[PDB]
Amino acid sequence: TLRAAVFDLDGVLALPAVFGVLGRTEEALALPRGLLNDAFQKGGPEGATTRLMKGEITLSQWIPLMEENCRKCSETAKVCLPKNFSIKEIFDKAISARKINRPMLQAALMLRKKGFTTAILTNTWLDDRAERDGLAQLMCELKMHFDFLIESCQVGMVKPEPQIYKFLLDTLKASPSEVVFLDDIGANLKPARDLGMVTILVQDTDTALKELEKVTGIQLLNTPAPLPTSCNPSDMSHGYVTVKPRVRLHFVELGSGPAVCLCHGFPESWYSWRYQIPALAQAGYRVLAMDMKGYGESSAPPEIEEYCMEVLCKEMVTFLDKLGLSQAVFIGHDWGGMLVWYMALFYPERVRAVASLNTPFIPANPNMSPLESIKANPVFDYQLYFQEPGVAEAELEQNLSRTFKSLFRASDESVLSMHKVCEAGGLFVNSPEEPSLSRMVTEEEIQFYVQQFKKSGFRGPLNWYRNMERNWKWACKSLGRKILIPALMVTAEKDFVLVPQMSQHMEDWIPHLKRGHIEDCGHWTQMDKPTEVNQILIKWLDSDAR
Amino acid sequence: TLRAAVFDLDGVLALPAVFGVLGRTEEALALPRGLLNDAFQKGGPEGATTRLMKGEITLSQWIPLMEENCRKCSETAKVCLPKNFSIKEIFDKAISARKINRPMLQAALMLRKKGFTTAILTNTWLDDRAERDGLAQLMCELKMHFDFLIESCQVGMVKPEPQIYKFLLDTLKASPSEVVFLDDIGANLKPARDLGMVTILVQDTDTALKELEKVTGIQLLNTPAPLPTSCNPSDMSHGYVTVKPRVRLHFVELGSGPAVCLCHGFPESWYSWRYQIPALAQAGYRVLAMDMKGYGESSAPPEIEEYCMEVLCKEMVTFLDKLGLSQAVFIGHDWGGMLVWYMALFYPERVRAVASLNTPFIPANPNMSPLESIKANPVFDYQLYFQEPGVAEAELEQNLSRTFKSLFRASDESVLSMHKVCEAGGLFVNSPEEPSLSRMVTEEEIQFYVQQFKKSGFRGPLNWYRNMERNWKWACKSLGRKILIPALMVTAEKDFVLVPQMSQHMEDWIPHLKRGHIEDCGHWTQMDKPTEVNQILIKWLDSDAR
Ligand SMILES: CC(C)(C)OC(=O)N[C@H]1CNc2ccccc2C1
Ligand SMILES: CC(C)(C)OC(=O)N[C@H]1CNc2ccccc2C1
Ligand SMILES: [Mg+2]
Ligand SMILES: [Mg+2]
Repeated sequence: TLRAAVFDLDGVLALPAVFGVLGRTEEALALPRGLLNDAFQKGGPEGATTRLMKGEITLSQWIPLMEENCRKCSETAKVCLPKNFSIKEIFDKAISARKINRPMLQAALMLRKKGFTTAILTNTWLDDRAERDGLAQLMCELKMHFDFLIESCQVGMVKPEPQIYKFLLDTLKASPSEVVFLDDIGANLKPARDLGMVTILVQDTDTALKELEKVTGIQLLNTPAPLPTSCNPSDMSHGYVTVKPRVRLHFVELGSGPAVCLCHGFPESWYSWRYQIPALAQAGYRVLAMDMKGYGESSAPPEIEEYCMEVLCKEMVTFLDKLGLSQAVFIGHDWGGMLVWYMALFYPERVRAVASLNTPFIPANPNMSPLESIKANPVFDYQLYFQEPGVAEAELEQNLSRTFKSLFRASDESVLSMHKVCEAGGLFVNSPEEPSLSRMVTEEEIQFYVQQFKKSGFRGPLNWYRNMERNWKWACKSLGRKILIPALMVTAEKDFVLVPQMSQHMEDWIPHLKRGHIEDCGHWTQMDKPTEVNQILIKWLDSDAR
Repeated sequence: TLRAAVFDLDGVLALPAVFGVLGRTEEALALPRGLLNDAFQKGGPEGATTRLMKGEITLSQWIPLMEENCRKCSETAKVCLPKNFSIKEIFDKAISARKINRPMLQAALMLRKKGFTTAILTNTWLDDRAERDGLAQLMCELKMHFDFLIESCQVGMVKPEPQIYKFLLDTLKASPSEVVFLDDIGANLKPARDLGMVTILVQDTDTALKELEKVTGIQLLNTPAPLPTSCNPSDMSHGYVTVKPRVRLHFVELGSGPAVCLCHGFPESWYSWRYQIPALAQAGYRVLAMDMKGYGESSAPPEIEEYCMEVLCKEMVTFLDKLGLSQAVFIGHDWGGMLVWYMALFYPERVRAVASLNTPFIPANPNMSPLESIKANPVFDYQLYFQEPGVAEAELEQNLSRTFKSLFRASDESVLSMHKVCEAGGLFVNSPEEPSLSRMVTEEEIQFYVQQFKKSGFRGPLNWYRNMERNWKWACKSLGRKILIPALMVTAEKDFVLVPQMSQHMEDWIPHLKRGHIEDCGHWTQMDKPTEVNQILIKWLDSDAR
């Protein structure tokens, strides 16, 4: 029956409410109880506050008017206002004190996820204070999670006026009895209740959620901890830069602040960073998530040398050049992890900080050809399988669905052993035609990859593996150097290819290296343990890159 | 005969040279003359400095080694190093003290513009100091103006080693006698001279330019003041954001720092901001230069209401939302100028600062229908001509070349009077089939516009003019408000449509408004007086938006 949930901001999605700082100030300053609410509501329907809420005047025009009301209120109750009494002060303070009420937002998210149309309906103001950016930020973080945001000041109406509820109903394309409406102010429920909406008086969040959980029959409180926000591809800003004639790079871009460049592994996509993208934007960064050369919407020229580390690096430099960026933070996974270490090593003036998931920094052995180094280790046998142009392309392109559903699996879910892949004749010889979905990925998300690899297949991506000798010679040039810019290394307990112990000597080349470690996490780090990854990168960026 | 010019960075394109801070420090600290050069060059071909220049070690690894050399040099000349002697200090200081030598860069630019292949060839280091960003910035600003940058540390060779000159020759695809090579160090000329290159010992810049001007027979010194850097479209990062199902917005993006959103007028393009784009990036900003709805690579849906101010504004808000930006600086010209004022007025939490070229902020007259307001003023008669869908589309699309060559003209160049356009039957009735090129635009630049308007023509752009009544009703909602966020207004002496006196009352609605004024500048402000515009915006951004 119920199909939509409507939330207020002040006192429901963000706490503490500002009306509440009207109370605390009163106590704080031993003013007459209510004096500040009295001043705030003066003249009711025709007073300053209503005009403000209706968009007739801006916050900064309003401040002086509330001063006047406070001056008149204090005169009628025969009390003096304290030397230095500042409405601007009180409100600046109140406004930044208010935060997203995490449980409420999560309840809204849940309900959205089980089918509800959700909305913010709020009495608010046109904010033009010097410190307005605060609220702009909050409102951005909130609005993305809702189907609608309806603001008193944008529509010229306010609660409890019966018409805003009609506008509400109209925007929802629902009928009053399919709506739950939550508010902290009883007056604003009355018109919702009159049309026959379920209404929740929100005092403590938890009890409001109990009523909400009861009346929608969905579990909301005590639910498991949810995944970080994902990206909807077609809601992203997509960016494109030609770095030389036959080669353009695609990326997705979110947030402002220090530029942070995310480099995915083999055989993946910008989409591999879907869980990090909003978190780091949210954390105060300009995330640039790449399609690395050879993938998705980036160019994929056929030649093998187009993919040696050197060419790949100069190309990332040029990407900075044309975007007008003097440095970026480089963060990489797997193959992208190898690339960023090498970026630190040949272009440190352009790297603000460097960080890798799974991929250790290992130097070239000037004594031992890299092909040989690779045969010494059974788990790397698949890298040999990848040498012959055509062979791996054929097997991996033959069924895309199957490929990604076979590769993208948690530690406890595997279907392909990396064991003697050459001998077996393939990566999937001993694995299913129709593998089950990994707990880590939806059907939809598999298709996204599928559709990306339909543009260029696997020739480009596989090439990255086919300059073993060329990268070795180049790598040797850096053997005298050390990495001395900020550097994070994140090991995954259960990557059985890029194992933690492989990273163990890294401190010799990177004396000041920082570490994070993720337990119970296989190879596909970002999607396997998205929460822990975000926690580790944001902490390190805030401390080493800012 | 001469076809290429090669420049060094230290002491030729950037001054003061760092080797020179080795001298000044000596004097400054009353050390033995040369002691610091001695330490710097210790061991020659096999000493620390050569290894550094060759890319064998990074700057931070080198610092301690030069300390050692300085300690050993001071011991052999039997003198003590001053308590607190710091090579890191000296170099941090020296490195940020060095600036682009504007006249040299201009000479290089000129020579490039008359056909030369130009290059930076320099002995430099892999810089990994905490303050490396300085040099990264300098190198970005310089490298864009050259065909090549060849760095000792990237190629493993150094001047005066004869092979770097062979690599040079090879990269130029020129022969030694078509090359002028300028350096401040005589030793590094000797191998250039040996192969038979013209060489210039650069002591004072001016005399070096005289030799350079003499030997290439091009004027370099005393030349007129050049235009700001333009954009090459295909060297830009192009960005694309879907703001709702049938509507995506294109933009071009350059630089980092506060986001600054440029909004072009009618009938123009992001390309209209080609002179501002590098300057503001250079000035420390993230320039986002739009194709406004209806233009170039942005969507151009046919319906008229798709272009009322309201829809246009909510759409720019959404553009911020999806790019993850809480505010941007809004800067507008002409129609884009109208839009930004309205953005300040309905969404000030999202506008960090507002600024318009030519377009005053004028309120709606609640007493007088806007059509009527428009007939009261003869110069606005063309806005009436634009009302009838089809009429203006036909005339403007009939010959694109002709259109833009007729519209884009300096104050002293005009061909169309705006006078009684309706009566005449068109905008071009009394103007040429083949107009001459305006001094403001190259043939190439006209074509760029031409090709842009081939995607959608003029239906979209013209619509902006076709919601007079709708924008009026909406505008009236803001009549109680004032603009109190930072605000710049820039009048063009010789815009005979958007005349300076039209802006004269703006202080009533915008008490703290700031002004700039450009003399001898017609309607096409950005391209007519690009230098003065950049000077005015950068000064105001630095002071009001940062
Ligand atoms: C290049 C380095 C040595 C850094 O790691 C990798 O080979 N990565 C992964 C890529 N996913 C994947 C997929 C199939 C088989 C093996 C792998 C190993
Ligand atoms: C919309 C406002 C009132 C702000 O200004 C304009 O009509 N701009 C210009 C556009 N260029 C142009 C081109 C042809 C004719 C008239 C004009 C006037
Ligand atoms: Mg409330
Ligand atoms: Mg020199």
